[PDB]
Amino acid sequence: MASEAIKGAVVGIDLGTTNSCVAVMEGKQAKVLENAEGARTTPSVVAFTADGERLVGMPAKRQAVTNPNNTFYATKRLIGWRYDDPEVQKDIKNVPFKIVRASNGDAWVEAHGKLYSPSQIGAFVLMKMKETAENYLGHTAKNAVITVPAYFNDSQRQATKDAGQISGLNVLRVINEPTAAALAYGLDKSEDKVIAVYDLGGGTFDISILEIQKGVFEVKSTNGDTFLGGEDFDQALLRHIVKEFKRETGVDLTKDNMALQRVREAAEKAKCELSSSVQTDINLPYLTMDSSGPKHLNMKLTRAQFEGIVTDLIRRTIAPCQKAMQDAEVSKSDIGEVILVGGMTRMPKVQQTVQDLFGRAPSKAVNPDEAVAIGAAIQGGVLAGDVTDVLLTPLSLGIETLGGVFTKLINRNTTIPTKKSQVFSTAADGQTQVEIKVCQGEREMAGDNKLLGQFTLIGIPPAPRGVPQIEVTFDIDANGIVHVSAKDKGTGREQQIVIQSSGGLSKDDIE
Amino acid sequence: TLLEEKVKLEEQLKETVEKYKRALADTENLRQRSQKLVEEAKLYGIQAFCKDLLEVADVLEKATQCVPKEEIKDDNPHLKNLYEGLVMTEVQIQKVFTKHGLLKLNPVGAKFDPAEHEALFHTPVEGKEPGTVALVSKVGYKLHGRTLRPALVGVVKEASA
Amino acid sequence: TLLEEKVKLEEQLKETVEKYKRALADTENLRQRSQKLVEEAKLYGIQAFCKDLLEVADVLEKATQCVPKEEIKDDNPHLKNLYEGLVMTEVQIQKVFTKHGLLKLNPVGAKFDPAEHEALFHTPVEGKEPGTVALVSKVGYKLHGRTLRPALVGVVKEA
Repeated sequence: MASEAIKGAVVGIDLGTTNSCVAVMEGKQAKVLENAEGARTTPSVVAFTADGERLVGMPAKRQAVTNPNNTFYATKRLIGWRYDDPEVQKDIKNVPFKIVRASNGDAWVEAHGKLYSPSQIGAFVLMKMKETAENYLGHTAKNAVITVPAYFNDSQRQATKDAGQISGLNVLRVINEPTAAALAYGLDKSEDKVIAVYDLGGGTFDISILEIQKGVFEVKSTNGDTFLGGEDFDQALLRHIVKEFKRETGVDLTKDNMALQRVREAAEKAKCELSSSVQTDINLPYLTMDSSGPKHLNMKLTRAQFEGIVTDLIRRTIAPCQKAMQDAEVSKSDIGEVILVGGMTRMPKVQQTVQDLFGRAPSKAVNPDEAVAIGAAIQGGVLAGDVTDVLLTPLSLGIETLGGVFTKLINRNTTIPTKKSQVFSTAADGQTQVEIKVCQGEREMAGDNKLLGQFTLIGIPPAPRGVPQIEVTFDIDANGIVHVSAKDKGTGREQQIVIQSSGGLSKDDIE
Repeated sequence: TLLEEKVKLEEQLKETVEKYKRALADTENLRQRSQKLVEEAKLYGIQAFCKDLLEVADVLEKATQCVPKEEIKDDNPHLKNLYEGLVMTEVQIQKVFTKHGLLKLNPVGAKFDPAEHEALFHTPVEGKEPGTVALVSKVGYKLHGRTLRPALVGVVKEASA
Repeated sequence: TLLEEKVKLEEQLKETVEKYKRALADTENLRQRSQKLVEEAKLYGIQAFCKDLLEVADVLEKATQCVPKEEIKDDNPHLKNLYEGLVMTEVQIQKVFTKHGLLKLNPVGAKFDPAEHEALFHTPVEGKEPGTVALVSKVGYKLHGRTLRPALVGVVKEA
């Protein structure tokens, strides 16, 4: 079968259970695209109004209170799941909306007397990211790569393929989340190894042990914690702050709402701050109103206190890792690399725990928040698309001007067989000799970088300054052969210069 | 073998001509997209700064609203000057916000719309048309049509009767 | 005929692949120029914001520093609370400024620097070396290592 003639762009959509992400391969690196409101993440919430609407994203979380029986949130827990299943039976009680039984025994969702399958909700979210990717691209995107968790069956993969197809999107291939993380971290072009993927920070925790034999990733074992995630750390810090404030003054912010929101945002800011700084402080002036007057919150929080608050949660990420190591039939010495994914894999306690569990220093070369989407974009670009061709300059060149300014005639990062032309005027009125000095460098001063050669153009008709025009054309050809010449329309007398070898003294002179 | 080799060479020539045309289309697309991105980064680009200073503006407004407006007399000469300084600072910060496109969202009696307002409760209000916003708990902000922070409203609800 | 066909095909293939390589090289340079332009636009916007934003902090600092610390007592509950709230709001303002690269400039007792400091006046001071700041009149600000507004400062002269 011949070439597919893709002639299109492949986007890597990370269809998350709470927060999604879309990334595209702009040049040599995967670039994550931002939606309309400037955020780098589209919440996976779909809600329908009374008459008809398809509010997806933040405009669907915001209106959730006025529309509690129609907003579908975190529907990735019901994809490809039969209605008469333990997971759906446990989930139906908690979700305010009505999960109904379909004709083919599939757990569907209900909205204003219209039947929606869990694939269709994800299809609508995929339409949202397709719009937010077409906005950046300019032209429509047809082929895409969507990621699924490593514990998904083949039926769930088929369901996600259908969800991608429904949203006018021919799904290229369904990838694993650990495989996408490994691709983003750059372990695709590596020899045979065994690695483990630490996914903590989202709404769930997942640990998967991979294998990179023959350049293809094979999943060995998967495990994790269902009821553990990055929200519990924030909740623990919030509860500690509330209790400390109540002890300090005597007012509990639990009955408050605006004060609770301010305290929650300050707790998130401090928690994100308590990863590169030892000590932090939380300032929230005019937090609450009391008969005695306004009350201000001022807490000094150190790293040790934060580590002691959430120590139980991090401890809970130890048994699943050991079980995954046991089921993978590899001890702590087989694992040759550790992949960190998720938002909560930044605090040094989590990294220390991971190193203790695996015996290796975890790799933190890629922002763990958006590694899955970046890996999906990279794999989509490599698999189909003329991007690998582009996969395969410490100094530049310039000339001398009358004012001494190092004009940049040619760019730094330019291929050798490139010809460019530029016209220049005479120095002063009545001038008859035009001199051009060739130098190599990046600073804006010809003499402060190098001194290669000098050639003088002799013979020009008399004219007032600014009227004569001299065209400078560079004819660098082949590889390493430099042709520097100046052309003038006045007299047929030009000059040549060699400048074939430059920058021989490659040392710290630039530095 | 020479004939089939030349046929393959001609097919490769056609493929590389098509690829060259695709590259020209791609660089034109990059030019247009670069223009759009430069314009957007000209308009926005103060998004993080404004989203951080919203809380400073809220604190200053609360400070202006918290003094009981009774002890600012000549009996407390130093308190009066502090209040005047706070008021001047609040006015100056609201003047700086307005210059750079920051428009506070205060829908006192407007119609609810999820793109800009975040609902906080659905309390029914008698005498008010259903679907309108009863009160604004916090005035949201938006710059150049991009809602930085929604206005936390309370949407009225149709009466159960 | 056929022999010349191979030569012409090789020449055409070489020209086409070189033109393709040049077309692909234009995309990369254009992309780098676009990234530079976007970053410069972002820098210009943030600078325009900060230049007008400095005055709010200056006015608030003057207002809070107007009151002395002698009369801030518990028998004036409407003034101690307001002063504490304003000081904490100033701390928050400075934290947000320094979070986004806007660095303050409080060079008390430091060596005079023409680029980062403005000499309001010259006056000899006993016990202090000449050319070293003795007092600060207005606090300047720096953005990403560049002086957004020089600090109006005093320089010790020679007696």
